[PDB]
Amino acid sequence: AKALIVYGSTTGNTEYTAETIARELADAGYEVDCRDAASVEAGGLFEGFDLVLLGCSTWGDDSIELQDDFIPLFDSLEETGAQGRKVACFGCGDSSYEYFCGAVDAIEEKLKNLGAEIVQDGLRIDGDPRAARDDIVGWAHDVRGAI
Ligand SMILES: Cc1cc2nc3c(=O)[nH]c(=O)nc-3n(C[C@H](O)[C@H](O)[C@H](O)COP(=O)(O)O)c2cc1C
Repeated sequence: AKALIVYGSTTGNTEYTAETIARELADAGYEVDCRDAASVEAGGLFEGFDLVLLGCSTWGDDSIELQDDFIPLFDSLEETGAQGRKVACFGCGDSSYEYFCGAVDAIEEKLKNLGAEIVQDGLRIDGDPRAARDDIVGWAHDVRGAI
Protein backbone atom coordinates (compact mmCIF):
# COMPACT_ATOMS: atom_id res chain seq x y z
CA ALA A 1 0.00 0.00 0.00
CA LYS A 2 1.23 3.42 -1.09
CA ALA A 3 -0.20 6.41 0.96
CA LEU A 4 0.17 10.17 0.26
CA ILE A 5 -0.32 12.53 3.27
CA VAL A 6 -0.76 16.33 2.41
CA TYR A 7 -0.88 18.79 5.21
CA GLY A 8 -1.40 22.59 5.81
CA SER A 9 -0.13 23.68 9.11
CA THR A 10 0.50 27.31 10.56
CA THR A 11 2.00 26.71 13.99
CA GLY A 12 3.08 23.10 13.38
CA ASN A 13 0.08 21.25 15.12
CA THR A 14 -1.33 19.50 12.00
CA GLU A 15 2.20 18.95 10.68
CA TYR A 16 3.01 17.11 13.92
CA THR A 17 -0.35 15.17 13.40
CA ALA A 18 0.59 14.25 9.75
CA GLU A 19 4.23 13.05 11.12
CA THR A 20 2.62 10.95 13.72
CA ILE A 21 0.19 9.36 11.32
CA ALA A 22 3.06 8.87 8.72
CA ARG A 23 5.13 6.98 11.35
CA GLU A 24 2.17 4.77 12.16
CA LEU A 25 1.33 3.82 8.64
CA ALA A 26 5.29 3.38 7.83
CA ASP A 27 5.44 1.11 10.88
CA ALA A 28 2.70 -1.04 9.65
CA GLY A 29 4.66 -1.44 6.25
CA TYR A 30 2.85 1.17 3.98
CA GLU A 31 4.95 3.20 1.69
CA VAL A 32 4.31 6.77 2.73
CA ASP A 33 4.97 10.13 0.83
CA CYS A 34 4.19 13.03 3.28
CA ARG A 35 4.15 16.62 1.82
CA ASP A 36 3.44 20.21 3.03
CA ALA A 37 0.55 21.42 0.87
CA ALA A 38 2.56 24.55 0.30
CA SER A 39 5.08 22.50 -1.87
CA VAL A 40 2.47 20.76 -3.93
CA GLU A 41 0.60 20.79 -7.34
CA ALA A 42 -2.78 19.63 -7.64
CA GLY A 43 -2.30 18.12 -11.04
CA GLY A 44 -2.98 14.35 -10.95
CA LEU A 45 -1.48 14.61 -7.24
CA PHE A 46 -3.26 11.53 -6.09
CA GLU A 47 -2.56 9.22 -9.12
CA GLY A 48 -0.89 5.86 -8.05
CA PHE A 49 -1.87 6.23 -4.32
CA ASP A 50 -3.88 3.50 -2.62
CA LEU A 51 -4.81 5.87 0.31
CA VAL A 52 -4.68 9.74 0.45
CA LEU A 53 -4.86 11.56 3.82
CA LEU A 54 -5.41 15.36 3.88
CA GLY A 55 -4.71 17.35 6.96
CA CYS A 56 -5.72 21.02 7.43
CA SER A 57 -6.25 23.21 10.55
CA THR A 58 -9.13 25.70 10.84
CA TRP A 59 -8.89 29.49 10.98
CA GLY A 60 -11.33 32.33 10.88
CA ASP A 61 -13.66 33.91 13.47
CA ASP A 62 -17.13 33.99 12.10
CA SER A 63 -16.26 32.20 8.86
CA ILE A 64 -14.43 28.87 8.21
CA GLU A 65 -11.20 29.55 6.53
CA LEU A 66 -8.72 26.83 5.68
CA GLN A 67 -5.07 26.89 6.71
CA ASP A 68 -3.37 29.40 4.27
CA ASP A 69 -1.01 26.86 2.60
CA PHE A 70 -3.81 24.49 1.90
CA ILE A 71 -6.13 26.90 0.14
CA PRO A 72 -4.56 26.65 -3.37
CA LEU A 73 -4.68 22.84 -3.24
CA PHE A 74 -8.29 22.83 -1.92
CA ASP A 75 -9.50 25.04 -4.77
CA SER A 76 -8.03 22.48 -7.34
CA LEU A 77 -9.13 19.36 -5.81
CA GLU A 78 -11.26 18.39 -8.73
CA GLU A 79 -7.90 18.26 -10.65
CA THR A 80 -6.41 15.48 -8.41
CA GLY A 81 -7.78 12.11 -9.17
CA ALA A 82 -10.04 11.77 -6.26
CA GLN A 83 -12.77 9.91 -7.92
CA GLY A 84 -12.83 6.43 -6.46
CA ARG A 85 -9.71 7.28 -4.31
CA LYS A 86 -9.80 5.88 -0.78
CA VAL A 87 -9.27 9.07 1.32
CA ALA A 88 -9.66 10.42 4.86
CA CYS A 89 -9.15 13.75 6.40
CA PHE A 90 -7.71 15.24 9.68
CA GLY A 91 -6.92 18.60 11.24
CA CYS A 92 -6.25 20.54 14.53
CA GLY A 93 -8.76 23.30 15.63
CA ASP A 94 -10.37 24.06 19.02
CA SER A 95 -13.86 23.20 20.40
CA SER A 96 -14.49 26.73 21.80
CA TYR A 97 -14.78 28.31 18.24
CA GLU A 98 -18.13 28.24 16.57
CA TYR A 99 -17.05 25.74 13.84
CA PHE A 100 -14.66 23.25 15.53
CA CYS A 101 -12.18 21.91 12.81
CA GLY A 102 -14.65 23.25 10.15
CA ALA A 103 -11.90 22.89 7.55
CA VAL A 104 -11.99 19.03 7.96
CA ASP A 105 -15.83 19.29 7.26
CA ALA A 106 -15.27 21.54 4.09
CA ILE A 107 -12.47 19.28 2.58
CA GLU A 108 -14.63 16.02 3.38
CA GLU A 109 -17.77 17.69 1.57
CA LYS A 110 -15.69 18.52 -1.31
CA LEU A 111 -14.14 15.15 -1.42
CA LYS A 112 -17.43 13.24 -1.18
CA ASN A 113 -18.94 15.40 -4.05
CA LEU A 114 -15.93 14.15 -6.15
CA GLY A 115 -16.81 10.41 -5.73
CA ALA A 116 -14.02 9.91 -3.15
CA GLU A 117 -14.38 6.96 -1.03
CA ILE A 118 -14.08 8.25 2.70
CA VAL A 119 -13.05 5.26 4.72
CA GLN A 120 -13.13 6.93 7.99
CA ASP A 121 -14.93 9.92 9.68
CA GLY A 122 -12.44 12.87 9.99
CA LEU A 123 -9.83 13.07 12.86
CA ARG A 124 -10.69 16.49 14.60
CA ILE A 125 -8.12 17.41 17.26
CA ASP A 126 -9.11 19.81 19.95
CA GLY A 127 -6.13 21.58 21.43
CA ASP A 128 -2.61 20.28 21.42
CA PRO A 129 -2.07 17.23 19.03
CA ARG A 130 0.77 16.00 21.47
CA ALA A 131 -2.04 15.51 23.98
CA ALA A 132 -4.28 13.56 21.71
CA ARG A 133 -1.33 11.50 20.37
CA ASP A 134 -3.21 8.38 21.47
CA ASP A 135 -6.42 9.16 19.43
CA ILE A 136 -3.91 10.07 16.37
CA VAL A 137 -2.26 6.66 16.46
CA GLY A 138 -5.62 4.86 16.82
CA TRP A 139 -7.23 6.81 13.99
CA ALA A 140 -4.35 5.84 11.76
CA HIS A 141 -4.75 2.16 12.90
CA ASP A 142 -8.35 2.41 12.20
CA VAL A 143 -7.98 3.92 8.68
CA ARG A 144 -5.63 1.01 7.83
CA GLY A 145 -8.90 -1.27 8.45
CA ALA A 146 -11.45 0.80 6.52
CA ILE A 147 -9.35 -0.26 3.68
C1 LIG B 1 -7.21 33.60 15.13
C2 LIG B 1 -7.63 32.16 15.15
C3 LIG B 1 -8.72 31.69 14.60
C4 LIG B 1 -9.09 30.22 14.68
N1 LIG B 1 -10.25 29.65 14.23
C5 LIG B 1 -10.59 28.41 14.44
C6 LIG B 1 -11.83 27.87 14.09
O1 LIG B 1 -12.72 28.65 13.45
N2 LIG B 1 -12.14 26.52 14.44
C7 LIG B 1 -11.25 25.62 15.16
O2 LIG B 1 -11.68 24.55 15.41
N3 LIG B 1 -10.01 26.12 15.50
C8 LIG B 1 -9.65 27.42 15.19
N4 LIG B 1 -8.53 27.93 15.49
C9 LIG B 1 -7.60 26.98 16.24
C10 LIG B 1 -6.46 26.67 15.44
O3 LIG B 1 -6.85 25.85 14.34
C11 LIG B 1 -5.57 25.70 16.29
O4 LIG B 1 -4.78 26.64 17.07
C12 LIG B 1 -4.65 24.70 15.45
O5 LIG B 1 -3.93 23.95 16.73
C13 LIG B 1 -3.60 25.31 14.40
O6 LIG B 1 -3.09 24.13 13.74
P1 LIG B 1 -1.86 24.50 13.00
O7 LIG B 1 -0.72 24.61 14.05
O8 LIG B 1 -1.62 23.16 12.24
O9 LIG B 1 -2.10 25.47 11.72
C14 LIG B 1 -8.08 29.32 15.40
C15 LIG B 1 -6.93 29.90 15.95
C16 LIG B 1 -6.66 31.28 15.92
C17 LIG B 1 -5.34 31.91 16.63
